[PDB]
This record gives sequence, structure tokens and C-alpha cells, in this order.
Amino acid sequence: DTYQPINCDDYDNLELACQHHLMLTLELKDGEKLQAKASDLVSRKNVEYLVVEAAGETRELRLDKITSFSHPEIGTVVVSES
Amino acid sequence: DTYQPINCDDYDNLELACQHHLMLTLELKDGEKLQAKASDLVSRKNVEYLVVEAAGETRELRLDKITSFSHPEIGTVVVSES
Amino acid sequence: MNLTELKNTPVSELITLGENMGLENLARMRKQDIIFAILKQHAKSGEDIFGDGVLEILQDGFGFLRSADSSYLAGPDDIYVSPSQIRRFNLRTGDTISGKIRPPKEGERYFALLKVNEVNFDKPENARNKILFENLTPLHANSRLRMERGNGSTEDLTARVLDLASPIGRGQRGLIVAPPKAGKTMLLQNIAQSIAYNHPDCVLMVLLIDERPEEVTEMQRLVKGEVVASTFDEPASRHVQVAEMVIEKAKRLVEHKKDVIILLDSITRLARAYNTVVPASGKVLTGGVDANALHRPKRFFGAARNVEEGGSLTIIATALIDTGSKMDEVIYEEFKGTGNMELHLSRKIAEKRVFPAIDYNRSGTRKEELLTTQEELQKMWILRKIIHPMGEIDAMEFLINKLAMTKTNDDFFEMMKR
Amino acid sequence: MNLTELKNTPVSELITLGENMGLENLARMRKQDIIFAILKQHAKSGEDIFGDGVLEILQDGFGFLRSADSSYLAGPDDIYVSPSQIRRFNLRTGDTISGKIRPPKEGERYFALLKVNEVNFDKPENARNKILFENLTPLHANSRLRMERGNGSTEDLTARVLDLASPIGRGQRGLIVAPPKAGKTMLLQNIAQSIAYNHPDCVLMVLLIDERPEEVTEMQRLVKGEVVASTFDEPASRHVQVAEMVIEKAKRLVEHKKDVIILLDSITRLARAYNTVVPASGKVLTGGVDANALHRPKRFFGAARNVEEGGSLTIIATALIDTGSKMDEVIYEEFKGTGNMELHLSRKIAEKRVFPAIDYNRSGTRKEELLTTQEELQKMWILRKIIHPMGEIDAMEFLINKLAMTKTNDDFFEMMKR
Repeated sequence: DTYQPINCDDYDNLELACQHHLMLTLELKDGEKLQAKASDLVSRKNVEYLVVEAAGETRELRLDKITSFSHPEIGTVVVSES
Repeated sequence: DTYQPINCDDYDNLELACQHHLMLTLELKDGEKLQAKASDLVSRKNVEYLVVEAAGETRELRLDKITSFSHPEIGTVVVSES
Repeated sequence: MNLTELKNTPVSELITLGENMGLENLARMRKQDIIFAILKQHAKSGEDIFGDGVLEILQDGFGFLRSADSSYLAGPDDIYVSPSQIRRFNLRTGDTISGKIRPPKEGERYFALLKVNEVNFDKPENARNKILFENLTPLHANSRLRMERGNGSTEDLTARVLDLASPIGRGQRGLIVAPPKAGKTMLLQNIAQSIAYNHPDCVLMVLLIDERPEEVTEMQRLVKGEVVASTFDEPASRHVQVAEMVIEKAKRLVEHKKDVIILLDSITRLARAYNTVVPASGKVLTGGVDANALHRPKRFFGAARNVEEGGSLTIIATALIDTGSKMDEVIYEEFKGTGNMELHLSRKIAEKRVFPAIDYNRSGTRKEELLTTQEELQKMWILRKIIHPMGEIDAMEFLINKLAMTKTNDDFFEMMKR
Repeated sequence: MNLTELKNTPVSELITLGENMGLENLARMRKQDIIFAILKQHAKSGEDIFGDGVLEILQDGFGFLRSADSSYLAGPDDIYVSPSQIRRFNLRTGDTISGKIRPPKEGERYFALLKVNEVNFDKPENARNKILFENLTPLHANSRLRMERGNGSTEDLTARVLDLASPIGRGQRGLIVAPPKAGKTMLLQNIAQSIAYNHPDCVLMVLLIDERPEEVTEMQRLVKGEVVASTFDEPASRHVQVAEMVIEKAKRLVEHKKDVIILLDSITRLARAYNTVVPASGKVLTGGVDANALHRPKRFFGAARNVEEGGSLTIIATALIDTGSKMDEVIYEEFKGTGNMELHLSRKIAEKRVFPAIDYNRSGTRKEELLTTQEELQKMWILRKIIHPMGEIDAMEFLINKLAMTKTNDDFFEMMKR
């Protein structure tokens, strides 16, 4: 319901991946897999969104719904819901 | 019963063995021949302790109870009481 | 544990806490190193660590959450915030940030922020939507900050004399011409207590520039509120940093519709520090002051204004006169007409050991019709009229002994008209 | 034997002792080398050797135990302290370490420490649990150091005038402004004598910067306590090292709840030496003085404080004016208002041959109510009121004449009262 901003370290890592523009792995709350590219992270109306595309779709996604991520260069970090 | 600070030369030789990670042959107050691998020492409650991972159990002990320490490479130094 | 409470405990308590926690060799370290070691040892357990501070933004882009307990001094206990958070939440210099923190990782020196909980004593969403201080329209002071204690004690006598001499309003720009050995320090002390008593809502800020440590300790002990200081041991860059941090914090607090009072001690020392720290411009006036040097303190002094939208920022500074150095004489000379409130102190009154040493015939305010009422203004002008022909020290002692038996101001006026 | 007694032994006796031991050609060798050879031979005999010294930690991390007999001058007789001992015992610069020493081995040209026995005149265990000097909370001076010997001698006249003019408190930051040939040396000497007489418990320190060797020997012979100095034929780095060692030792002594007094002559020479040694900053003030160069002397001069927990560090420094060089004038100007005690010597009084040449009107203290009693303060105020209107030379001659016909200050006060 009410949106909760993500932790500082997780946000920093995600925008580090954004500026590096590296291929990324996305896990939703149900536990699925999306091999996709993150383009930018945009905050609008006190809610931040990230644009991520599998084939150039540029889909806007919330930051709290993200479960985890993994890439060999940067160790995997699991976000905290509370 | 009260711990006595050891002489400067003995402490310097022991720390040299610790930093250089030499193969220490230890002779205790009783005279027990031990194969001690010295790594580091700590000071707690104004008393100096030396910790050795002999056979991986990592035992700590006092410094006033050591009669002698020797090494095939470096010159052996007898612990001076004065 | 909370960081802001670790910085308030005495050093002996911190040492005992570190010793019973399992740490050693903590006695010979500085307070900040002790705090950092204790925090690292606690975070080794993995518990939640809270903290708070004022954000200072460096030239490179990242910022540090300095603490007011150490007068915004750099140290190993400061929390490091990457430009990530400055871009995410639109944070300027002086924003009070409070939230959770984490121990540094490998290759990281200072602690890092983990989750912001409050910005400028407010939620981040409401904090990011506030109008900047520069966009706020200045106005004349209209609401008066009455600083009469009302208890009738001998300490309130100087406050009553000051109120009769020059009223103080919210957002007023105050300047005190204090010659040496004129009891300026105790005047600031009683002003601080009067403000802390009469108006608990207004945020009180006392900053000391180029002062001795004993004055710093006594000001911290007796003045209730926030007190920062910069002793003469520290270089001029420290004075510049302290002044900039305080003024930025004051502006950010005023943006949230709050009343802020800043007692500057003193303006001449800040101007000298700015002159020392500024690059040379090639044009140097008399006394060795650079033309571009004196412009920097004007940003501090010009920030005093009454915000029309809400709240105000008032700066009651003091200057140094006839101290023997022509540099301070020039600094006072250029700061002459830039303040609507002027308070003149004199050496002749102080050398007679009668306090306060206010020169009533030459000290006053501008646009005082807004601060006071009609009959109060009439009585004040009548009192000034009768004082005017009398001698300086004579007028001072006449004011003192006329105010001796009186408890308040209005009854003094009634017995004056009689 | 003991290193300290050897360093205190006269050179001829050292030569005779060395010849008796079996040495030769010691007559044309430096005293330090004589002591080094004697110690090496006595170590070859095989006996235990004691020694002591104040620790100076160098850039790498090892330390040297300098001796106060040679004003902490680097020499072959200094004791080498390996970084292992500094990590084992938490020792900082200025720590006074006394213990057994060890003969140098091949490849080493310094004696090495063997077993520490005393640190800062205390057991090694208790020395590691003393809070740092910086963390100690400063305070105002409240306990007075009485300078009046009271024996009625003519030498006590200057001390009595000191007590009448500027009371001295434990932790008072004193500045004595002295023009040339105004009898400053006799004033410092009398102050040191009176302090060593009245208060034997407090540690007395005399610091001389850029002084002729005859003055150094005079201070060494006459002043009770210990005196270190650096003659003008030494590099500025020598003055810097001497001052830093003195102030570190004073801080380490204050840490152990002791009262230390440092008489410095002069602050101007120390500031000039610091200016010479410091790297250039790019900003040069008037008179060719670096800006940041004055940050170091203040950290010295500002170390004077009255520690609330216990102890005290009282620094009285002499400043030089009228010397004809703008550097001295600007150095004085920067140090204008950082001292609790001010004392102005007068060339005009000195040329009239009356002593001590003290300007009563332009001298005093800050917050003198704490040191003295109520009746004494009232009497002093009466005296200052009486003296102030008249001339300067007349004031000093009147004060001397009135103090001459009485022994103690109290009797003079009663006589003045009548």
C-alpha cells in the first residue's frame, strides 16, 4: 500500500548499475526472472521509478517491489522491506 | 601472581617472530617443548597475552611463564627476568 | 546506540563503556576516535545504529553529517553521504538529517547513511517542496521580541534598559559597537537568557568566533540552546566553515517557517578571518583588507530579514571599536549603515563599574513604529527627550536608579509621568 | 651508574672518571660523546644502567629520550625507544620515561631502552588510563598563585606590585608586553623566584627562545626547578623542537593532576622561528609574515587553561614591541586579545631608572573577582580609582614609595584606608 523508500546502499548500487549501463537481472516478489537493461531511475510525485526494458519496452517499475539482483562484478544485495 | 612486564629485547624478538611468522620452539616454565606458531599478541586488563594457533586450537597464554623461545633461523633469546 | 547521545556523555563514561564492551587502549585517544571505535565495535554485533547531524557539501560532490557537539569539526565519527542522497533528496548545505547509519565497508573510511528518517525536522517529501530562502520576500520587522524577564531581579535590569533603549524585533539586523572592557560578554549572556526564557519557540543560535576556551565552556554551560564556537587556536578556514555552516542551517530552518536568532561574537573577527582566507584581488584598502574579502561577511549579515511567508531570521552581531588595529576600524567603518538596529557601548560607563554600559543618547533602532504600540512609542520618545540634554554617564546612572525600585516597565512609565 | 647524575656531573669530573676507568683523549671531546664513551665502557663491565628522558617520537615511529640538561638537544647519548614499546605502552610525545637502558649492538649507534620503571612519575599501568589533555574541560582561573614573598626585602617589591596589578591564577594565560631595555629579564627572574618560593608543589618551567648563552647560564643557575633554552646560534628547527617538547611535557604533566607553570621569553621569537620553518602558504601578511605560520604558536599559547577535573597549565609569555621591525609588531597584533592576563612594561618608566617599570593604568586581568576575596577586591578597586587619574611615572613612583614603608600588602591597604 504505502510506498517505502529503499535503503541508501541499495539505491546507490542500482544507480551505479544505471550509470555503468550494465546488463541486469531482476527478481519480482513472486520469484521470477527478467534479464533486462535498466536505462534510468526517475522520481515523480514523491515516488521513484526505474525504467527497465527487456527488448526496448522501457517499462516503469517501482523500487519497493524489487526483490534482489545479481551480477558477477558487484556482490548480490537483498533489499529489506522493513 | 602479579604480571611483570618483560624486557624490551624479548618483546621485540617475539614481535619479530609474530610479524615474520617464524617457527617457534617454546620452553614453558615447567620446560614443556611446544611447537608454537606465533602470530600476534594482545594486552587486556593491563596484562599482556600471547596467542598461538598451535594445531589450530588457538590457545592464549601469559608471557611471564615462558622460560625460552628458539628458532632455527633467528638467534634464540632467553627471557630475562630483570 | 544513538549517536547524538554518545557525543553528550562525559569522556570517563565513554571510556568505561568501551572497556566493559571489550575494547582497550581507549584512554589516550581523542573523543571522536573513542566514539568511532565504540560505534565500530557495536556495529560488529550488527544492531541498528541511529544518528543525526548537519549536512556539509564538499566541492567534490559528496557530503558529511557534521555534529554540533564538536562545533561542526571534521572527525572520524562523521557520517559520509554520497551524491546519491544529495541528488535523490534535494539537499542543500545546512539540512539537518537524522536516520540510520551503517559501519564503513572495505575501502571506506567514514560511516555511511543507510535510510533517511527525517530532513530538517520534517518528512523528506514535505522537506523537498519548500521554497528556497532567497526567493522569500524580505520585510521590515513587525513582531517585537520582548526580552524582559519580569521577575524584577538585578539581572533583568540590563535587559529592561536595553528594551527601553532599542527594541528588538523578529528578523531584526542588530549590530553592537562594543569597545574593549565594556562588559559585552555579560550583555550577550543576559540577552541569551532573556531570549531563552521569554520566547522558547524561537531557535537560539550562539556562535563564537576567535574566542578563548573558557568563554566557550561558560557559554555552553549557561546558555540554553545550540552553541558552537571556534577558538583562536584553529585556523581561519575553521572560522569560515563554522560561520557558513551556521548561516546555512539558519536559512534552512527559516525556510520551514521558524524563527531563528543568531548572536554573532564577533563580526570583526569573522571579517578578519575572511580577509586572511580569501585569495588576493590586487586591490587592498587601508589596514591590509582586500576589497573582495569584506564582501563575504555581507552574505552572512544580509541574511537577516523578516520572511513574509512565515518565520524570520534575526542576527544580533557585535563589532569591535578602538581596539588598536586599523583593520577592525575599517571593518566597522564599512559595516556602518548596513544594520537597522545599533547598540552603542561606552568605555566611560564601564570604567565607573556601573552596568550596563549602553550609550542611550546614540543607540536606537529604525522603523520602531512597527515593533511598539502607540502609547509605548509616545512614552519612549518622551523618555528619550528628557534624557537627551543630560550627560552620557549621568544619563546612564539616571536610567539605572530610575529603574532600581521598579519591577516592570509600564509602572516605571507611570511613576515617570506621575 | 645513572645517566642523569653523569649528565649533571661537571665535565672535568667526567674526564677524571673516564681516565680512571681507562679511557683517553676525552678532554677535547663533546660532553655527550664523553658520556657515551663512559656508558659504553661501564656497560662492557656488565652492570645495570639506569636512565630517563622525555620522549620525542619521530616521523617513522620510533622515539628518542631527550634530556632536559642539554635542552632536549639531539646527541649520541639519547636513548632509542623502538616502536614496539610505543605500541606496548601507550606513550605520546612529552612522556617522561625512566628505566634501565641497554648497550647498543653492532649496526646501532644509540642506547636502547630495556625495562621501563616509571612513566610521567607514575607506574606504567596507571599511565595508560589517564584521559588526554584535549578532552579535559577548561575553566576560568579561580585559585590564585600568591607572588608576595612577604619578607619585606627590596626584591619582593616587584612581586608585590605584580600582585596589586595583575593577580595570577592557576591556568591564567598571561602576556607581558615589554619594550627593549625595560628590565623584562629581572621581572621574569623575580617571578620565577617567587613562584619557586611560595608554591613548591607546582612544576616550574622556564622557556627561552633566541637568547644569548650568558642569559641561559644565569637562568640555569639562579632559577629553581628546570630551565631549557635555545641560543640564537641554532637553527629555527631547534627552537620549534624545544617549544614542542616543552609543551608536550606540560600537557602530559597536567594529565596527571598536576600544576605546571611555563614562563616563555619570548613569544615573538617563537612566532618568528615558526614563520621561518613553516612552508610557504601563498598568502603573506604585512611585514613579510606567513598567514598560517601563526596557527602553530597559538596552539602553544592557547594550551593554557584551568582544567576542571584537576591540575592546571599556566603560561606567561613575553611579547616584544618597539623593536623597529614590522614583523614583531604584527606578531603582537595577532596575539592581542588571546590572554587572560595583561601586563604592560614601560620604556618611559624604565628610562627614569625606577623599577619595576610597570604601567598600572594599562594593565589588569580578566575576571579578577574569582581569584581574590571581596574585601581585597574592594581595596584593589579603590587603589585603581586613586591611581588612574594621575600620570604614569608618577603612578609607579607613588606605588613604589607607598609599598616601601610597609611589609605586606594588607598593611599597605590599611595605611591607604586611613
